[PDB]
Amino acid sequence: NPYILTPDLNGEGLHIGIVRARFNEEIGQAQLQACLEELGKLGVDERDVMVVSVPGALELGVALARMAESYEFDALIALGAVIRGETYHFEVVSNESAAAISRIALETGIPVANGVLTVDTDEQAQARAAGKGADCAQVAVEMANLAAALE
Amino acid sequence: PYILTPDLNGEGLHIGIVRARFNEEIGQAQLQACLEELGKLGVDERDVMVVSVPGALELGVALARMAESYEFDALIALGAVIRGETYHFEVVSNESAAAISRIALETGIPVANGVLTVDTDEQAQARAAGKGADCAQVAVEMANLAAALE
Amino acid sequence: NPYILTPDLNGEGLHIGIVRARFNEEIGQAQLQACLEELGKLGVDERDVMVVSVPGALELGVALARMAESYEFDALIALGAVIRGETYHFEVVSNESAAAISRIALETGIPVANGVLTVDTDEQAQARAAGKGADCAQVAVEMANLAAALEP
Amino acid sequence: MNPYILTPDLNGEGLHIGIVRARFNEEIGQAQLQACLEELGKLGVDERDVMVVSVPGALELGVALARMAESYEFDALIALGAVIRGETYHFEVVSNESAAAISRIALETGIPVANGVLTVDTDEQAQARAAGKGADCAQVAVEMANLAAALEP
Amino acid sequence: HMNPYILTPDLNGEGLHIGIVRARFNEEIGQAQLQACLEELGKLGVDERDVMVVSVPGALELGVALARMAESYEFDALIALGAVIRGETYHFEVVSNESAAAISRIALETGIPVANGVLTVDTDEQAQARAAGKGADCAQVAVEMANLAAALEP
Ligand SMILES: [Cl-]
Ligand SMILES: [Cl-]
Ligand SMILES: [Cl-]
Ligand SMILES: [Cl-]
Ligand SMILES: [Cl-]
Ligand SMILES: [Cl-]
Repeated sequence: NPYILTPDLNGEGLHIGIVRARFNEEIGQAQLQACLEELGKLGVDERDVMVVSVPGALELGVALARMAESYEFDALIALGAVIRGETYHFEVVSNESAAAISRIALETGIPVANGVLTVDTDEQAQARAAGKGADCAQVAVEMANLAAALE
Repeated sequence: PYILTPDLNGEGLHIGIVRARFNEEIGQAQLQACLEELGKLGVDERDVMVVSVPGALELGVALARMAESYEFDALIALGAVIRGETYHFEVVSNESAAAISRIALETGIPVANGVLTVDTDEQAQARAAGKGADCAQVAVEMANLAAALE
Repeated sequence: NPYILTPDLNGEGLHIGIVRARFNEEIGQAQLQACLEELGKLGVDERDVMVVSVPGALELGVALARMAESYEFDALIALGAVIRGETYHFEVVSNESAAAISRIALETGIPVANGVLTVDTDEQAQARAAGKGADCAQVAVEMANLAAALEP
Repeated sequence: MNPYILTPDLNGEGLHIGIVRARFNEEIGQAQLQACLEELGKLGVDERDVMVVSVPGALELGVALARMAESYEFDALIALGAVIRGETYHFEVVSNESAAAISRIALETGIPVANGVLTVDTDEQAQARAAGKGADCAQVAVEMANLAAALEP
Repeated sequence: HMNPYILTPDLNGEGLHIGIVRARFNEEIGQAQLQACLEELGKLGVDERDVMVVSVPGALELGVALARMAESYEFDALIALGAVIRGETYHFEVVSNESAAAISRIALETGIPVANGVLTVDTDEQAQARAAGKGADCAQVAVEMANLAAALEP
């Protein structure tokens, strides 16, 4: 019987930062609403959440990095959609955006929820946008509280 | 040629566990097999900590904070990445493994990679218990191997 | 209604650095013309923009890095085209050039627009050159302003 | 042109070599190591200057080589083992990460690390390459250890 | 319109110090590259007394050599030569990826341009067709980029 930390989905008093990659506009918009309502449903106050926008997923890294450095946020959320087109640009954007999100969380200690879809079709992104947005709100809240522990 | 001999001895070691809950049943089977093997090696139930994160992408931040505290001789990563419909499988598989590798290299804390990267739920089920036990065997040996080399 | 920062596409007073990988020259030149024209439309002064060129995408990293380190530029732009040929060289050039662009922006804090095409055919590069050049101007301007809001 | 051309130096005399062996695929690793030590001695390395360690798998090579490199007790390091494709993407994960760690350690500490980890599709391919790969890693470690010493001061 | 400052390429090797590392595996290919590379370097004005040439067994060993040479800051630019030719195993992908990543990483961290002259092809026949051209190209890249770094050092 080992000491088992229980997940804490209690947004009360957490400061959450959100960055939305706008490309595939309709997809990003659906994610954000599902994310914000779940944040409020989880206990996050509208006054403790900031939302910013970037043209595309490759620009997420520089934005999320600056917010992590401010240390004003307990956790961050990355939103957006990369939809396969005709070229190897899909694999590049998918790899680099995911790696940057991963790297920021590791070096600054600020959890970053990876809500960036990497899909083949608009239909796949539409089916996942709202659900993944809600999941990203849950991941940010739990991982922010998990970060406060272990400190 | 001096040949360091393997040392499989939990014996009072503090081992940290992070479990990605996605594909929950798989993670629980790994954790059950993992703790059982840890005790079989001599790790005290009060000296091993277990933490949970939603998915494999959240392992990096959890394992990282635990490693920096230097409270643990070795770490264990558990969870399962099962191929679905999208390139998300390759992303989660690559980044989760890269973080586990990176935390071990930079911090000196060995991290057993118990994250399955499989194509089907059936493959994860066939391997869950075996890989959980192996991560206990790797975590114990690598914690001890660090001491002979520190 | 959470505080929602709105995009700022106002180039006025911004200093932009541009690095153009010349291999597949016609594509790089089309991107540069579309990029500069869009920069001016956003309010960037022609006297505040520097343009340098390198033989290929693998040489972008070292040039962009020195420009970022000088901290003379609010944002940087990488232009060029990697077109699949006969060998794994395509995957190597595409991966490493993109990875360096990401790493420079992450570590120095200066946004770098990734305008390097990674395509299979010359026709694909031609169809995308002008749009990607102009898009890189919009990304550089917007992200330079976005960085300023978080700098203090 | 007649530029100065540094010539390879394959004179192990007095070199201290560290070895880390991934035990998974047992027969492959020892066949590599026996071939490796035999070639090291043929190159002039004394048996008293070589240390040998074992790890469960290739993914644990990185942390072990890292502790040895940080000590700066070794002129060059060698990583041995075999990754044989099975049924899952695990083959690519182990192959990529283990090689990347070997690469990163050599760059950051300046201590060359010979990459002796095979990445093959079948046991038969691993067997065909095991013996040659042990010897090749000895020639790489000795030569690259001396090349670091030249470029040193 | 927009007529910004356009720094123009400088292909004048005169007074540049170039370091070269040649991965010997596939000997004939690497040597064909080196001769084409030295011949082009001299054509650009680089003195044979300002060029150093070193050797490594393979591309996986390029990184550690190039890194030590770059740290000395005795060289205005570096060149990596060699060939990785696909065989029977995933070793081709590993060697191609890691050697290229190290070459890229050294240029970023030290500021010393490193020309990637490592071919990554499927057949010896492709390597033969490219050896001389890439050797000459790495001479032009090293010279031009050495001068471009100097223009940005101020
Ligand atoms: Cl950072
Ligand atoms: Cl807009
Ligand atoms: Cl940098
Ligand atoms: Cl290190
Ligand atoms: Cl030219
Ligand atoms: Cl370095």
